Amino acid sequence: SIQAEEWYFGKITRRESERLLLNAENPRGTFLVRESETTKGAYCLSVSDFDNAKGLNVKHYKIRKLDSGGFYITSRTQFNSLQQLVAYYSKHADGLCHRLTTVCP
Ligand SMILES: O=P(O)(O)Oc1cccc2c1NCCC2
Repeated sequence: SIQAEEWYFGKITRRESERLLLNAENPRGTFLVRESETTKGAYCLSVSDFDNAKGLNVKHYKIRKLDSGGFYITSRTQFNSLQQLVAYYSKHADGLCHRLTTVCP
């Protein structure tokens, strides 16, 4: 159950996810997973980033779920579960702003 994962924040808004992540103590890749505000059946992975251009900022990626039972951000790289998707992105940045590092405090 995705609801038992400490990185799953359930039904919080995008603005609230930004408030939690825009903390100067958060290193790049600090993240959380929440329900999408407008897309029924999709989740959003919210991730903190940092560069000298923008400083501290937050990106949101849509995690799609297939009825066949697969989870993915890009259809070319799918996973059997949200847990496996999170594990994969903690090691590969691929197209994300940064690899996932720490669960949002
Ligand atoms: O849940 P939100 O606020 O991040 O709003 C969205 C609704 C649906 C999809 C997405 C949202 N924000 C941009 C990225 C994808």
